[PDB]
Amino acid sequence: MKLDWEGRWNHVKKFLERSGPFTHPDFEPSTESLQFLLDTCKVLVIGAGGLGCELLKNLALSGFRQIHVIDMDTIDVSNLNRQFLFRPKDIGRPKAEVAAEFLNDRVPNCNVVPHFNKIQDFNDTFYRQFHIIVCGLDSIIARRWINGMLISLLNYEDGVLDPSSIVPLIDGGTEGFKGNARVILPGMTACIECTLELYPPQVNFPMCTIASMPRLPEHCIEYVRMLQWPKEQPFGEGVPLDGDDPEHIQWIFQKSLERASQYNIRGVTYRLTQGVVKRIIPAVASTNAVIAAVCATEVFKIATSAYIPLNNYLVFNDVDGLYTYTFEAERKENCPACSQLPQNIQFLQEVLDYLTNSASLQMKSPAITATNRTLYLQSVTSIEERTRPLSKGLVDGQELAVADVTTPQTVLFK
Amino acid sequence: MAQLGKLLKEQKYDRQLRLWGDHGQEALESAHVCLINATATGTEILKNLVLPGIGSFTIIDGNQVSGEDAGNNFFLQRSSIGKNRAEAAMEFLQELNSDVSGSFVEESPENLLDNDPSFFCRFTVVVATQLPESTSLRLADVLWNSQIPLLICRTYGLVGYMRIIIKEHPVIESHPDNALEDLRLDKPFPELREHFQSYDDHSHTPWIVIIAKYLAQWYSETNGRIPKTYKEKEDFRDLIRQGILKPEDEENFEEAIKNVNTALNTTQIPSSIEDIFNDDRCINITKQTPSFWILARALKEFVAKEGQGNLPVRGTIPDMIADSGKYIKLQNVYREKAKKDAAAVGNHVAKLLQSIGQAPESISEKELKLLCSNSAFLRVVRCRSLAEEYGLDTINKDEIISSMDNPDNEIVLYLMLRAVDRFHKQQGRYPGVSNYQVEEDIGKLKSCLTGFLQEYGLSVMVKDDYVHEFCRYGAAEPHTIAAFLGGAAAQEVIKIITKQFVIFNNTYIYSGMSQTSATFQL
Amino acid sequence: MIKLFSLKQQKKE
Ligand SMILES: [Zn+2]
Repeated sequence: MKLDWEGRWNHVKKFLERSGPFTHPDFEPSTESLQFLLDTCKVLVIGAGGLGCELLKNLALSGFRQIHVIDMDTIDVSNLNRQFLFRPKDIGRPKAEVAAEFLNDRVPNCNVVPHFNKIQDFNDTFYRQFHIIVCGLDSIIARRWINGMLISLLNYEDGVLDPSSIVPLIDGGTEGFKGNARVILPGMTACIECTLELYPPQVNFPMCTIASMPRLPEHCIEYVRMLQWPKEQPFGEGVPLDGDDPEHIQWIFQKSLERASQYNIRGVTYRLTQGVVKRIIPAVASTNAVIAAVCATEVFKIATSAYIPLNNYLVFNDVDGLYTYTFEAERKENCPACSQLPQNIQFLQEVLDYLTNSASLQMKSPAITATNRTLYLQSVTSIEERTRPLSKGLVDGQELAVADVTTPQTVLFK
Repeated sequence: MAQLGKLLKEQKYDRQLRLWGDHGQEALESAHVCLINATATGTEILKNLVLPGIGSFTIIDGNQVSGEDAGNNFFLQRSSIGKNRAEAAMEFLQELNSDVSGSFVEESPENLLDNDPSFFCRFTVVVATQLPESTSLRLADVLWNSQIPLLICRTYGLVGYMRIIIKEHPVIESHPDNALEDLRLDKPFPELREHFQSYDDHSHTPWIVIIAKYLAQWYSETNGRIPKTYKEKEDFRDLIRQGILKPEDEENFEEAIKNVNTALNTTQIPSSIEDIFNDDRCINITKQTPSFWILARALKEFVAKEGQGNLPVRGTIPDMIADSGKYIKLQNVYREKAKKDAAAVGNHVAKLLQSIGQAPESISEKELKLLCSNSAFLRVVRCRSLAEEYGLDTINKDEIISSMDNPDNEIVLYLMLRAVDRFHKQQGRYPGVSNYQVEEDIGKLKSCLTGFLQEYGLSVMVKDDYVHEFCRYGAAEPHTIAAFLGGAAAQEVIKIITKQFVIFNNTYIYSGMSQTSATFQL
Repeated sequence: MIKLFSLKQQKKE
């Protein structure tokens, strides 16, 4: 037997071997594009959770074979209602590893290579190896980080972008019966940093409310988790709250009801306690399937130039009937991440606050360094202290350099 | 393992239990879904139903697994080639969840229609995929006459087609996204005026109270109740901002300023609710009147009597920075009122059960609580029959014609499907399946198109590019397009089973080409 | 999009 049985790729070939009226301008039919897909196109899937499993199936059945997966998580029982590449026996094993295992077994000659890592563990060298990158993660930080990484791979010769250095980034997200998908062509279209409004950071209750004006069950649970557990140390000095530890949640649940009684707040339940502690986002298989399908279809289009790619940002909502909405996000010219020209601040804790509390730069814990000397940092307890003196050594044109956990890049601002 | 399975499920389905609850999970686990033709579209849809724990399923497929079958299906394999597709698919789908019971029948739907038509009576819902026109219409009739919910799904090239058929689907828990709060600032209830009057700390008062404060003031001068957003609503915003003085109060008053655009909001019966009230099934009761309409009616009665024109107070209110004691007392005023109106609604439900002798409490107290909470969100969907869509005089040609105003509306895709099916009738095969038959099939396809259109007196202009593109598809069932349709279709089935959320009414057409879609009432 | 993009169907450097 040969690798590919009769008619195996019949459902894919038709879009590569036939000319068409809606084809991509640079598209030419060929009985050799499928080969590039099977033999050389390298695709990296960021995330083995939710979209990840769906994404590996999609690419595999679309003719991709050189696929890599990155994930730092272990299989959890709650993954099982939608992460179909894992079974109860797999609970505890690395998702990345199990995803490749299952995929390689189900799709005959696929070659999914796993990586029990977080995306921050790798550098340029690792990512340049890929033609396309599909991210199906859930944290905004990761999305921004990988967004910065690909931007960094860009090579401009005299202000003339080198197309070969562009690594398309397909990004997808889900939330219950809502989801989003988007195509980012680093240096050509809107990047993640260009549309921060589209990525509203998760809820983070205000201190005053949590510590002195609780009104909702969630505030109580939050208080116990964020203040009482650190103060008291229920399970021993240094013992960190383990959101998955049954005993820890029962503890949090009891102290929560305690605070709720004192303020006559109803609703503290074990389920709600788990929700808050783990900052759980409801999820189902169907919504992940829909969004991963849009994303994979776009990865396919970008690889074979079969059709022009999603302009750039699609939204899906399944609540009242269903619909998809697509629009073109605009590349912001004043972009901190993808613009080519350094930022222009016009003014120490004046910039650290500006770089944090702003909306254009929602940096989380920026480390500011003057031309050639660390001014402030935060990554070192002495740095955050010794250097802390925030307390009002620069001039006019000086080129400052910020650094956050949000990007692999050093945003140059003047 | 009885209880170690009870909690085993609780942890397994946690992410979804947070969407449709324990009741939704229950409805789901009691259902039996039927799937006709386990190709990519069907196993994709099925997997999305099996992962969340659908009670059971039965695949109906009389075909053998082809090479391209195993090439585009995650639930088939090389070794499956030559064997029965229904059987081969179940084995793999079954592996996804052991709390689900799989099953199949190595027959064709046509066959089961001739011998055992009642066979489909055993399912909660029937999902048919990749079915020819004749089998569909024939399948629709039986199921339509059997009151059995039907969802027809088809993947053709880069096109996803979905058609739902339910005579009537009444929903209480529609889960409205961003609904207006039922704050009653315009039509306060005694207890609410009382609570407000109790005022005259200041930096930590619920914005709702800061608004009512100025609402009583404003309403005492011009006596206008303020619909002019920017106009009576912007001056109102300014008026409120004035009362701060030296207050590092903004945060409090400012939040009052923000909601002024969403809270002066009137109180008022939603249009959708009027129609439910003024509907033949709400007005004319009988012993057969389903629980839903009895509850609908009781609600109508309430609006006449105790409601004084409006629906029962919801009971909930958004969070509002404010001292715990103030926030809670305010919330309780609404909860009390909500409980109060609910009881009233209960009293009406009783008086409707008696004048029908239907039963003493054929409606749990929990259902009543649900109905009142969602009184403003009730929805009702009635789907036409496939016959109505196909009939020469019943077909909604206006919808088609009007949509075709735009030559790229996704309704062209539906017209091409119809032409492809007619081509399959006339030629006994799909167009362009062979790289060799493409050029020649374009014309025969354009021919069947013209015929289909003239047969319905559809004076629309279908661009040649679409006939060419549909031939180019070669009847492919690309996995990623089947996956899209599969997620969409799957959730619509869950909506059917659970009666939660709102099902799309009639046809949904998805274009993988432009990543656009649309819904139509055909 | 001002300029159209096309992926080279060759291996990277
Ligand atoms: Zn940018």
